Amino acid sequence: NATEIRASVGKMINGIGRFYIQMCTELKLSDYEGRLIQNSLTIERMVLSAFDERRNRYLEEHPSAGKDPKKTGGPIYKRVDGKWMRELVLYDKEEIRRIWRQANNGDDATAGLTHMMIWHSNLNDTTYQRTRALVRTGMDPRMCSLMQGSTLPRRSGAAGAAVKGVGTMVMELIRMIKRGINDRNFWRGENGRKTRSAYERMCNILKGKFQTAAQRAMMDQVRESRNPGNAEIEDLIFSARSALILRGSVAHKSCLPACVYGPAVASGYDFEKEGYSLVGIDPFKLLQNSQVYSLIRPNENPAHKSQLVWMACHSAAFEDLRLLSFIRGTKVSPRGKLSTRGVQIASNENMDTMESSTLELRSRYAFSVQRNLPFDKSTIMAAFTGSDMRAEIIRMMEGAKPEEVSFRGRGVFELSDEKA
RNA sequence: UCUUUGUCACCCUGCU
RNA sequence: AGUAGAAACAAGGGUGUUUUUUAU
Repeated sequence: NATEIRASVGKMINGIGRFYIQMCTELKLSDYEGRLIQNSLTIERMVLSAFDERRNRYLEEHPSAGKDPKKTGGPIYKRVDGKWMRELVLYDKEEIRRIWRQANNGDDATAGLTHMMIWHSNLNDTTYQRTRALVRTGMDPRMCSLMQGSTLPRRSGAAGAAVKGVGTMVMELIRMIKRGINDRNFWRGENGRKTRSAYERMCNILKGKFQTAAQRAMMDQVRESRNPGNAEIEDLIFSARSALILRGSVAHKSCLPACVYGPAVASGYDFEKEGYSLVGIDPFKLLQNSQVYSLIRPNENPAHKSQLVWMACHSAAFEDLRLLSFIRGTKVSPRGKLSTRGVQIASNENMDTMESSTLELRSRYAFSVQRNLPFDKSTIMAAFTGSDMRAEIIRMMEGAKPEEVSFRGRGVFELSDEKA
């Protein structure tokens, strides 16, 4: 029964909304500005960083004059004279937490917060790039397809594997191995056992992510590498190279920022009385009645930033180009075409001329086509840069492959088709 | 019983 | 595992530096 899970989603949303209207009562943020997105985004960032046992270690060490480690904050954004200002403020950890508990009947409800971190992470990946990290690893950048959701902490929602990507697993494993061959003490001790268990756990997560026989066999052979070595890296490399085709739909939860919260409850939709279906028509049934705004820099066409943030929230970073095209009815791409800059604002950047905009947040729109498309010969030439498996690997790899673009998963339907 | 970490590079030693 | 045999090896010791800002 979904409905008890829905009772869960309801209790967490109402706890969080209690805290939200409390915070506002401490914020008196205007209703108009109640939709300028960057404000509530950094507002989110606040409570995100607010939770860190490691930061607790930070304060314990007191290595630097970190801003009252027991208290945290960042730049906030109010206006004057129709123009806007920057304000560095900071709340106190225990105080926010105490709100949080009497916002959560004394509990925490980490669920919605982790959801918000999913939000921030998908935003980053959709809006930014980290090829320089691959430079730190040394493999093809265009491998990027499987970096969906890269920026998530090692202690964040572990079931987030729903979004944690293959390439993430690859690169983190390579890290562990690299650092592993950097020390013998790395394995001696209970630290060794616990890290080994977690390592194998990551391997098992990868198994779950794999769905084909030869892949299972190669990944298993990998798992047997009980000692950190070097060849395993290249095995994983070519396995990923073959899997570039061999992709299955991942969990893509159309997580939208919470800034809606005020207007969300003003619209009357508690996650309780109706639960929710985050995948399906429910997301598109809530991305039209809402309303959200954003601070604007001139001489950057506000329409570019519009499309960028819209699809960023849409989390379609690796969706079919032409699918997204018929999805919004006006051409889209990776950012290279998305001629704009970041949605937020940097410190030294001079806000002294910025502007405001009631931004557009809509689109055009069963499974008419399979969107199937083979690859290009460069894809197979990728292999020539290099067990029994490679025979089978090569075999299917040369005839014909079923899907060109990375992924095309969404419960989308027609807007006027709210039932289907 | 499903709980690595806020990130990596350089020296030296050869019986004292 | 193996060398070896009344106790050992299967290497041993030091040096670095993180809160933001983003696309080739």
